[PDB]
Amino acid sequence: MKLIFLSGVKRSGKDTTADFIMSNYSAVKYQLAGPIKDALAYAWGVFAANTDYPCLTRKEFEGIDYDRETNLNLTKLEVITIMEQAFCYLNGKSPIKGVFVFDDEGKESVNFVAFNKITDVINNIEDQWSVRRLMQALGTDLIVNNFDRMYWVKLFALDYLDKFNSGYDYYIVPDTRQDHEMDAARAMGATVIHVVRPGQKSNDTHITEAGLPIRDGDLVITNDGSLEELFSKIKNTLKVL
Amino acid sequence: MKLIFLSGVKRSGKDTTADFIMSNYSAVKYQLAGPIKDALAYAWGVFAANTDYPCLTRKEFEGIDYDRETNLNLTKLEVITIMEQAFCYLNGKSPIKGVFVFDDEGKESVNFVAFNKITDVINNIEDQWSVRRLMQALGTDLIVNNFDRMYWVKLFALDYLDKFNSGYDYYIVPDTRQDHEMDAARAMGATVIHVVRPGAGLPIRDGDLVITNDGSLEELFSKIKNTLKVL
Ligand SMILES: Nc1nc2c(ncn2[C@H]2C[C@H](O)[C@@H](COP(=O)(O)O)O2)c(=O)[nH]1
Ligand SMILES: Nc1nc2c(ncn2[C@H]2C[C@H](O)[C@@H](COP(=O)(O)O)O2)c(=O)[nH]1
Ligand SMILES: Nc1ncnc2c1ncn2[C@@H]1O[C@H](COP(=O)(O)O)[C@@H](O)[C@H]1O
Ligand SMILES: [Mg+2]
Ligand SMILES: [Mg+2]
Repeated sequence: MKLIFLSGVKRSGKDTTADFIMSNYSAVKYQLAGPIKDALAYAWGVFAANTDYPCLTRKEFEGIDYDRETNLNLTKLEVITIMEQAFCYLNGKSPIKGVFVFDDEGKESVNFVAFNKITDVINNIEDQWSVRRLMQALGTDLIVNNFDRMYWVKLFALDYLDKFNSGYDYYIVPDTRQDHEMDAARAMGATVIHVVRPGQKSNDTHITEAGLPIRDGDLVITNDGSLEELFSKIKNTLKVL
Repeated sequence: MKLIFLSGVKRSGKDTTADFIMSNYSAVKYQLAGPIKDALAYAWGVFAANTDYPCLTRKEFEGIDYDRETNLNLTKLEVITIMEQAFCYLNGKSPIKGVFVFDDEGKESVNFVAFNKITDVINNIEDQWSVRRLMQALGTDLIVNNFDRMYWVKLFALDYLDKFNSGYDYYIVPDTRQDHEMDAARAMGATVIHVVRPGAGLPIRDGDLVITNDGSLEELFSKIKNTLKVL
């Protein structure tokens, strides 16, 4: 099995490569942001539970025919509430450094110190709450920035370890957005492929919306033409490996 | 941080190699069996409390001025409760596939299938229960063979990633004893270094480094220094 980490800003063609590979080769995919979406979909269902709030499922968090920028009109309090349930869920996948979960009959809650950082981080955010802003808050503003910088790479490793000895030719991680995550991928022998559109950028100011450095060893597919030309560049990059 | 997995049989000089590196370089060390002894020591205190049993600290589980070959005279029934407690300890580190721990008023317990699975496994162990056997029972008869082949490597993966930005030059895992675990180690980018004596061990695959311990300690030291130079 070969471990491939793709890198590319929004609309660079990185997403097309990902899809080209998944359908023309024996490949298994792992999204670093997978568990983030899972944790939110579970937290939502718990929040919106017996409310009149829109029912948002995993498919909506996946953005499948749902716009994730759609303002959800949430208050910082609701959001804190959601973030706390998301944590309870995740703590169950893999322990988050400094978080404990307590139970009061189906009512899970995080320890005060962790509840306090969530509170503090959220109160400082003045953006509007979209499915997209909640993903960035959970993943980056909270977890990476304040609890465990390597948490999403860690859940990745647990998946990889269950899968490396299977019959797939490739194992693809398409959504890495932080440099330190690329660093771990590289330490682990991953082949990093950057899909680049000559002089281009993604409209998001999040650091999860910016472009990662090409370090040596990194391969690069320059998407400066037709789609057929992208497909050839991809077939030829992979044949190299 | 260079990830190194050491391989070698008893007396090959593999342990001497782990020591010399720990002593001479910026390195951190991780034992795949660490958690096994931590959970047994945890599950022990809990059990040997109730009873009129000896006191086994984490320092004896380590074999620190204690013989782990020693028979503790345990019933298959006490071994099973011990094991169920160790599973409760472990599950808090990383979920063991198909295990759920429920609190029973200051009594965590494992779901019934996991519980029964432990019962059947412990029930066919016709050996006498020493510390050394509790470790294999826990580590291999139970977890590796019946719950998750890769569970001890998973725990390593979590600690390794944690120490990732720590400024250590090497991360050494010296106690792998199973080949499937070395495969996992190679899938994570580890360099495998075997320490062999001239004239039944883990296989030497292509890409693995081999240090032949054929001379003096100091010749062994020199081979190590030059091997680390090349990674
Ligand atoms: N890969 C990754 N995504 C993150 C991280 N922290 C937060 N995210 C969020 C921000 C993105 O807009 C979102 C990606 O969702 P998606 O578009 O479905 O792949 O995940 C992180 O550490 N890594
Ligand atoms: N590396 C490794 N060690 C294991 C595994 N299962 C059990 N062990 C234990 C049994 C040995 O007695 C022990 C070594 O402990 P020690 O003597 O404290 O260094 O490793 C396993 O899957 N991998
Ligand atoms: N190449 C060597 N030359 C001389 N003594 C050695 C050599 N390698 C190992 N030793 C001895 O072998 C012992 C056992 O090896 P080990 O437990 O595998 O580390 C050590 O404690 C050393 O004193
Ligand atoms: Mg909950
Ligand atoms: Mg317990």
